[PDB]
Amino acid sequence: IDHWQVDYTHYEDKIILVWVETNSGLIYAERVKGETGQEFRVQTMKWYAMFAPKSLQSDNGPAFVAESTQLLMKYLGIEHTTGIPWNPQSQALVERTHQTLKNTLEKLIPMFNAFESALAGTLITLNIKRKGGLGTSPMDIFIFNKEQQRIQQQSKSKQEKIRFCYYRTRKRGHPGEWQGPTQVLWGGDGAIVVKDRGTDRYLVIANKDVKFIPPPK
Amino acid sequence: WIENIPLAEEEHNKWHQDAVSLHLEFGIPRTAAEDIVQQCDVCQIDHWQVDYTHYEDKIILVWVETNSGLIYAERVKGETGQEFRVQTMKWYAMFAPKSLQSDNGPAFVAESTQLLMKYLGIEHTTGIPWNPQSQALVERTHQTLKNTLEKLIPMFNAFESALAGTLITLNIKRKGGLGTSPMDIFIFNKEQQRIQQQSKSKQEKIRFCYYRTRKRGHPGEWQGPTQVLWGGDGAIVVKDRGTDRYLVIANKDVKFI
Amino acid sequence: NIPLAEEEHNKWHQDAVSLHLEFGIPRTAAEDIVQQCDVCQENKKRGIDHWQVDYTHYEDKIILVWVETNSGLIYAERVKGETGQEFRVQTMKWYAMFAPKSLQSDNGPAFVAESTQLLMKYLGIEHTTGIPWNPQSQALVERTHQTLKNTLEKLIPMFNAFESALAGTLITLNIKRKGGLGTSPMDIFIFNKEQQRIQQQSKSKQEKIRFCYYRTRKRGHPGEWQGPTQVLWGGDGAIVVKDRGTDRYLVIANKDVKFIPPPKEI
Amino acid sequence: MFNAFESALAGTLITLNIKRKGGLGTSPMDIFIFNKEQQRIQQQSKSKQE
Amino acid sequence: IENIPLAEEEHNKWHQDAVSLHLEFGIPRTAAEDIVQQCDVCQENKMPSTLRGSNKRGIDHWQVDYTHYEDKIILVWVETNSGLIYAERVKGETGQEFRVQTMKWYAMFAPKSLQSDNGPAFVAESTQLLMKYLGIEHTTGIPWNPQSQALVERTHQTLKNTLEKLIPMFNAFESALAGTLITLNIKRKGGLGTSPMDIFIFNKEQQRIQQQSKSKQEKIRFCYYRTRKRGHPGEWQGPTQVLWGGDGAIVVKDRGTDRYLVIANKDVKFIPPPK
Amino acid sequence: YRTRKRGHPGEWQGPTQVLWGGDGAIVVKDRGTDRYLVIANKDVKFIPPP
Amino acid sequence: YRTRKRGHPGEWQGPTQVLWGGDGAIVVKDRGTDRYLVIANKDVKFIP
DNA sequence: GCTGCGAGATCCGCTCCGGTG
DNA sequence: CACCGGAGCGGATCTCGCA
DNA sequence: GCTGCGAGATCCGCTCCGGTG
DNA sequence: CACCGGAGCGGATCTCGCA
Repeated sequence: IDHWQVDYTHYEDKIILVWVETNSGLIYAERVKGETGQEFRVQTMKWYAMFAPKSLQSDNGPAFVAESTQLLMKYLGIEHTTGIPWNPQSQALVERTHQTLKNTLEKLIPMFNAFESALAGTLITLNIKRKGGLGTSPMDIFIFNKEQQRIQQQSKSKQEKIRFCYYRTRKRGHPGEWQGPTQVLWGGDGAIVVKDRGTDRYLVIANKDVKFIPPPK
Repeated sequence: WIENIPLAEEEHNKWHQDAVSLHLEFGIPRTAAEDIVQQCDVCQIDHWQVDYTHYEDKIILVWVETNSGLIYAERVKGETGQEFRVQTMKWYAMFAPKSLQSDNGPAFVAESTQLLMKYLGIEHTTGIPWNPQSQALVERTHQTLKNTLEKLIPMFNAFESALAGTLITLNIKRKGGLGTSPMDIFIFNKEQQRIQQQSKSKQEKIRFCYYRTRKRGHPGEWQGPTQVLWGGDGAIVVKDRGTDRYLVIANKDVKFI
Repeated sequence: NIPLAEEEHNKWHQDAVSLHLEFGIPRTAAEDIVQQCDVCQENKKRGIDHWQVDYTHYEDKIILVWVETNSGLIYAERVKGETGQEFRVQTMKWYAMFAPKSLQSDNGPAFVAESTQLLMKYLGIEHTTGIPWNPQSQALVERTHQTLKNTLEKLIPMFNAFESALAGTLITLNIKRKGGLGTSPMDIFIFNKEQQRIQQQSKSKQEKIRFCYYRTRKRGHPGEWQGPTQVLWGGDGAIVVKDRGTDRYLVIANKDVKFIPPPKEI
Repeated sequence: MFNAFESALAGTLITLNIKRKGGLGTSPMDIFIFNKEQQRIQQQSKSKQE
Repeated sequence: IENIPLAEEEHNKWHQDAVSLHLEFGIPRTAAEDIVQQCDVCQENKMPSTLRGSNKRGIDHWQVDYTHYEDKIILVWVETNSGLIYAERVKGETGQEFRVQTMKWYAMFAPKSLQSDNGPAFVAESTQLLMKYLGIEHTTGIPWNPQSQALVERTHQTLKNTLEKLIPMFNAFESALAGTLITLNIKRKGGLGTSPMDIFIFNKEQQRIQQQSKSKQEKIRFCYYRTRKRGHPGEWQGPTQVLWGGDGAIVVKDRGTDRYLVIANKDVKFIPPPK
Repeated sequence: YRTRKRGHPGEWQGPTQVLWGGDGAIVVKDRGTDRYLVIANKDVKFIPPP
Repeated sequence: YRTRKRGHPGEWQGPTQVLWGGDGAIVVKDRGTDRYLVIANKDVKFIP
């Protein structure tokens, strides 16, 4: 949630700053006069007015790696990662979004006078008009995700009781030594969710490999 | 410290509250407070109970709460059914009770009164009070209210004013233990019940969401829908229907619906 | 958390209630920070609880109407006449079942009454008599009277007693009236009261502080005692205090300090 | 504080939609998200309801 | 208790101690002491009699100071735990000479931390970098407080006395200083008649880290703990390892306090090991 | 080792065998009171067993 | 591989051989100063 | 055939009273 | 009913710095 | 985030050995 | 045979003066 990728693109000699959300696919775009760091900072101010982002991804563009831009965006309070496009997970979505937005601009620039109006209409079509599954638009999905990330859920999680348990790792059917104990993140059927103490990664383990620790009596 | 000692003397003369109560209210030593009390020869869930009483040829309707010990009193001309209906409508409007205890008095056994409580949605119980815990508190409040009315009648012009001040003293300033007045316990109970109401209401959601797995950094196709059972930091827990075991998927790879 | 809240305030300039609700700092501390900050004071004083009194006449019945500014909680009761003693009884019942912090009222005879003001000081709550000037208060109180009149006219026929009808209208306006995320005036009144009380509990219990005079040694000659300041971190043998002149953390041997109780004048 | 008047008005919009709020911290943007959330669930069946 | 305002007025006028006022007007002495605390003149003129302490610390935590004997600069190095000392004369207190002496010192022994006063050689940035270069913590004591280095001051006094007693027996002042080092390192023995050098050697043998590293194979058990107030305990707060098990008590660490703590075996329940 | 006594670190108090060694603190047996206490490493003076 | 400064990750570096493998991290040689460096697995992109 | 002592401040030992199991 | 601090009372104990 | 201690000298408490009634 | 110092052993306690 709130993970975004930034990639510069040119359409009809007009720079379009595209913001893509990896999970819900929600898209925002706007005509950009130039790739300058100050203009990108202004666009990020407007986009932070629009939304409530938590994470951001981009390539090694000079405007993105500018020290002033980094300072301003950490003043906003967001983590930054930059590098050569390497992850197909988000790269395929980014490429599909770029192709679809170019096609929709090509479709909608004749009917609309201003290019800004045309790109706004394309954003409308991609975010609200386009639907998937039971008819859920990317903007609907993003709104629901934003609603689901509010405090009173982790408040209930804090209210809930937690238990202790052992765990072992099986390799080729050979059980390992019992490790832990660690917190049971959430109890299930046949298996539970825990975290490895060494690699600090969420792990699921079968209940047969779980030694539930009795609570105090 | 010393700036509050004569002041505390003064409101003790006004109101005759408890030594430890004024101790915690004003930061004044409890030994001094108990010397003040001894020197003062004047002094020396939403469950409710009612017992009529007589004082100076004036019937006073008294509400006694079981857990917090909160009380409410008001002068009533008589024990008539319609009069008690008026005071009990005011009572229900101005508080938020859940259950009520009452004896077999005619104003309580009255069919129209019982219909009024049922219309307002409160549970009305009529019968002889048998619980020693309830009876001891009831008699303590009765004796204390009569004593405090005897204390406060000379200063106050109005008899209703005397009852109002007595209620102030008994429910606002009179505190015990950690200095939590019965009004404070009542407020705490009300806020807690609101807390449980909202917490359970957000509890019955149990929503559903999509998910996908990661292989060597390559994307996996979206899977689901599956119930949203638990959500941690950076990832949530989802059910793999194929293998009948749970998965942990990062937030960026979970489509909530 | 308090210094970071002060930084957030001097950066963004939100309200004291805000700074409280995010950073968890005491409401009194947040209000003190707001007062100290010149930006919030140059352009725009009511605490958690502030009350306004405007009498109304509905169906030729005098009703004492109480309205609160911030949360908006209200209270009403029919009064036989406009006599100062009757308003004194009604106000003392109001104080019996409420815990006000400050009060504002018009130029009514009861509000101006010398005995009423003496009783108000007897209770020990701030009071102002004059024409209300705050646009927030004016709009809220006018809306409250209009809504109360509508509710009375809407609800009186179904209830036998006029006092019962007033009681039902109070129900509808206090507990049944609800908006936003499920916020009612009485809910938020209970809520702000509970933060207030937990703040006094924390301030009274958790903090154990000492103040001290200090001095500096130059060429072996003890200096003149200055301050006093607050012992920020107490330790065996030496203490850590802030010098007001330099605003710097300093370490002084215990042989050059005198221990003082914090409250001093306060 | 801000370099551009556009940035100033953007910040005012941010703080009025988020930072200024009331009650339990109910800002206008939060309650707009809330009533949109209520509207969408019934709008899903509004296709049949219409 | 009603005469407290008059007692405060008398205190403001005359400013006598709380004991006399308590014995005179029959007021609890706590109230009178609080009156003295909240007053001004007595607060300004009271004296801070405190005991403080010394930084004995652990093994290999030393401090040093210079010596002014016969208009000759001498460096004396003092141990705190065992009690060993060592000394050598140097022409001056320059930073480079101090660095050379410290390097010889660290060649001879294996220290861990060093304490010193505000002397320019000790405070020099190059000396601090060199101390960091050898991975040794250097802390500077508060200025104009010789009681911090009272250990080296006491050793200074003893060494000056021994020089007075031994100087005419040798040709060289350096030889006499070495003889005094022998006197105070091998001959000066008390209690069990064991030399500070022997104490230092035994400390090094115990501090040998191979045994400490290999002791990890011992069985480790977990348990809870609670705090007792007026005989009334609290909840069983937090699972922690049994660091050691003794007769009637164990050793546990509280993550809340981040320090070691002891609980009697009565308030301890043993967690069975995996089986 | 030394205890708090009247105030601050006190005078050295008797010989007693160390029970176990940790990082920054050890455990000793109090002869006077017959209770186990925790003492920081700043106030301990290790001695050979005889 | 990339290094983290005050919690901020740096630009990716390489390609370089994997020197010594551990638990949750890898050891790599710095091409500039010619020294081995330890990098967490989250800051390393394995080249297949 | 002469000569260190006492205000001042915390801590503690303690004893009736208290909560406390 | 036994038990431990709580508060009050009383005594025990520390450095310091005066000439 | 920091910090008075120990050589030296008599006296005494004491425990087996002594004189001692 | 009990009793008290006698002598030896061990510990308790005092000022001082170093920087």
